[PDB]
Amino acid sequence: NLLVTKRDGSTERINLDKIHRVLDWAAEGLHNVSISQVELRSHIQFYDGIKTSDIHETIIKAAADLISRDAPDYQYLAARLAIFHLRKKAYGQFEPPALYDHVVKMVEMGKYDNHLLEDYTEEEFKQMDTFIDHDRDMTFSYAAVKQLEG
Amino acid sequence: AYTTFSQTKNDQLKEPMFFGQPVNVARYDQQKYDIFEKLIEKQLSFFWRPEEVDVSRDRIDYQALPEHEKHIFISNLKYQTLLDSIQGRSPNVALLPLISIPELETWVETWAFSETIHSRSYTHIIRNIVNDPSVVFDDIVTNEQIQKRAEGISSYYDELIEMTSYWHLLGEGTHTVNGKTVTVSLRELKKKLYLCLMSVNALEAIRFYVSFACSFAFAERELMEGNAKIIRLIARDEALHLTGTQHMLNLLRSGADDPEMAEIAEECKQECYDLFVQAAQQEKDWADYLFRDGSMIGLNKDILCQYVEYITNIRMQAVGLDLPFQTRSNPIPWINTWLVQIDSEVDTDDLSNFQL
Amino acid sequence: AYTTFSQTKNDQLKEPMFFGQPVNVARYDQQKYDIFEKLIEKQLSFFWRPEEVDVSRDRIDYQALPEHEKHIFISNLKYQTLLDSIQGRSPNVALLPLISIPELETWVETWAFSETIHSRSYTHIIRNIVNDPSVVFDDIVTNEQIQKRAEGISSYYDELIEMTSYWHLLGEGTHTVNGKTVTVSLRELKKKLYLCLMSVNALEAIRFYVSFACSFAFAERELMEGNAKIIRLIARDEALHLTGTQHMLNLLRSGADDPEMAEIAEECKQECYDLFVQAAQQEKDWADYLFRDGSMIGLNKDILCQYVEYITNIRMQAVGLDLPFQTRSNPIPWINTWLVQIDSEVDTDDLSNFQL
Ligand SMILES: Nc1ncnc2c1ncn2[C@H]1C[C@H](O)[C@@H](COP(=O)(O)OP(=O)(O)OP(=O)(O)O)O1
Repeated sequence: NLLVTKRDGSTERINLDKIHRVLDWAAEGLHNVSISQVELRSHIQFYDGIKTSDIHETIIKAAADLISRDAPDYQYLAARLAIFHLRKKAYGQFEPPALYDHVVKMVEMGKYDNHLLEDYTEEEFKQMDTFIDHDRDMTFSYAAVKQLEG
Repeated sequence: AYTTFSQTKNDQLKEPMFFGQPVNVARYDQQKYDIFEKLIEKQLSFFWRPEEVDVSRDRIDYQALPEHEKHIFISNLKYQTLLDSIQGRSPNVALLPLISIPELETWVETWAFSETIHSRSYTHIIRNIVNDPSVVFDDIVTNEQIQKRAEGISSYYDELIEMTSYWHLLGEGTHTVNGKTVTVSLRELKKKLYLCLMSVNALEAIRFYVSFACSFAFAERELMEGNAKIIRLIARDEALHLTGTQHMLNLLRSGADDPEMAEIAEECKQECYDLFVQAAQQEKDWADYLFRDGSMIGLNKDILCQYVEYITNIRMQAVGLDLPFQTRSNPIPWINTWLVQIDSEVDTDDLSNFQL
Repeated sequence: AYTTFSQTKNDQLKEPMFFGQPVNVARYDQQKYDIFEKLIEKQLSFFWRPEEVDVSRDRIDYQALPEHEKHIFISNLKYQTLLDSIQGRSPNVALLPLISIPELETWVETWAFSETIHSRSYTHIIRNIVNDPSVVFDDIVTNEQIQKRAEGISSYYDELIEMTSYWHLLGEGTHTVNGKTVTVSLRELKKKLYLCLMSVNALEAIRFYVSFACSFAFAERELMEGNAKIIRLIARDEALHLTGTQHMLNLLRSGADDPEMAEIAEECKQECYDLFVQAAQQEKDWADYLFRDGSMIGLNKDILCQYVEYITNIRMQAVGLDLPFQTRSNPIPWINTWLVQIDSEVDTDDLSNFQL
């Protein structure tokens, strides 16, 4: 009966699954960690039209408090959730864009220094994109990811 | 062959737990198995009144619960009411006729009593949540998913009561009633008693705990405050129930009380294993029906079924059976939350010995 | 033919008190006989813990009792312990199989429960008064005087349980076992159930009250303070017991619940009368053997026997039986204590009208 506001700005009826799928993911390969815990801890308070971004941010801070001596893994769990959330505001999707397109767009926005284009060539950027390993964002911890995010 | 009083002056301390001699005198100054005596004193201290519980705000919280959610709650509540209604009478009826010791006799009656109180609490919770309680009660009998479990509970108790009657009317031996031949062997009668306890255990150890998860599930959501309190109290009393059953099984499987029973226990081990797996499985199926409309925040078909296995292993390993499900970390740790100037001193000589 | 959970969706309101259909669901939102429902709530409120009671000074008060006065006390205590031993288990065993209504199912179990507590209190009183409790307990079994009692109580409970077993294993009609011929008629099964209740009543109405007189007898002497309290609490709970049994007999003798039973009740009226007189008499003979060695201020063998008659008439007239003993006043009214500057005004004209 209730609705939610997706990132793009589309709206669809609330679906618990969307949250279950996500949490179940970052919990993959972890132990002593329970999905149900985060959901209830979150005491997430649905209310007609709620932005999907807020819902994601609430669950992250939840699994963040879980981190404890008994169940440390949680601090990889939250970290994984944070990066997923960051990839949304940064590229609108999990799969990152080409190293060269990313620098170009930014330069036009005034984010990166324009010298990057005067020192390196397009043919080189594509050569550096190979060294990159976005799969290394999971090697981070909530404490680390939180810092980068801020 | 049963008597509410046995004339013979038998020694209560030597007499076995079951199939012995009908308890004549009720003394508690000495017990063969202090384990039971402790359960009595411990159970009596947990005496609660379902009334004291304010269950008033639950009427509005239930109306707010989403149509799929009402299902989860009411359905889980119906099943619980079913069990404790059976385990309200079953105990005394199938246990008293066999018991031959006081410490255990009183236990069973006190154990069956606490169950009636539980059956009373549910009735107090329903009337507060719904308008017409009859709508719920009349269902527990007609419902499809509810009946099988009730039928399963019925099979083992009755099967034990039937023979117990023949063991008193007929004794060991083959007898004919209207052309028919009845074989009454104490060896067989012991299997039913053992197998029965195995079911009572799984029911009060796994079956019931599988429902508490859903009951306390709403609690974590600050929903149904009243009903969670009541359910919480039942859990405490429930623990004592599953505990007593376990010890009885061990004492029989260890040949402590009766040398023959350990043998018998070894023969049914395989059948007893399939029993737990039978119930443990039925628990999963219900989770699917309990969620067929949808899911809650931090509980669902998948996450729930996981708990079923986790607890089954602990309960089975307790009585002495191989772990049917794979070893796992607990899937809902939250269920445990409901289950219990400056010193100024200066010395020159002390520091003068320190070389820079 | 008994089930801990009847599949059929029968109406608990229409079903008779006994011989109906095994109670399946445990609901308390509606009762056919609110009388029982009231007994439950009332009984649960009187929940007491034999331990809370201070019986410590009773150890010195009893040591002081001259061996004969120690006779009166210890002897009376032994009988009581025997009475609630049986009332411990008999109810659920005999009562439960037959009950077909949920209000009453739960009453009986709660009624039998309260009895276990009583059996517990006695054990707590003995250990405090004597050095070796075994000396007392081992006697209830061997004392002959206890024996006429014990056997009699067992007989009626057992006689009812025996048939109840056949009514489920065989059912109505004539059946044969090992050549022997067994006649199972529901009409006869109802007599045993009725006659049994008649005994349970007299026991919990006359038999028990005949012992309280001696228990409270020491109380009036400021002796055995602790024991006086415990026994007093048992009396309160006891009242509810005899009440439920009465209500149960009337409904059966009035043909309210079962039309047939009214008739059956009329056939046993004579046999039921001899029953009360039987027990009422045994009460007298025991009292003689209360004092064989002496009497102590308040109790007499004479004065006590008088109370036996006084109460028997009230209890018998309650169920609907002719008064066997003469009409008399309460021989021990003290027992009821345990059961529960002026105005100066001058007028000349007002008096001037008065002629002398
Ligand atoms: N319809 C929904 N109802 C409830 N929660 C939702 C719903 N849709 C998404 N969520 C949850 C899932 C995540 O935990 C969180 C964030 O979703 P997120 O993936 O970041 O944005 P998104 O909705 O635009 O992408 P996606 O379509 O893949 O879910 O919100």
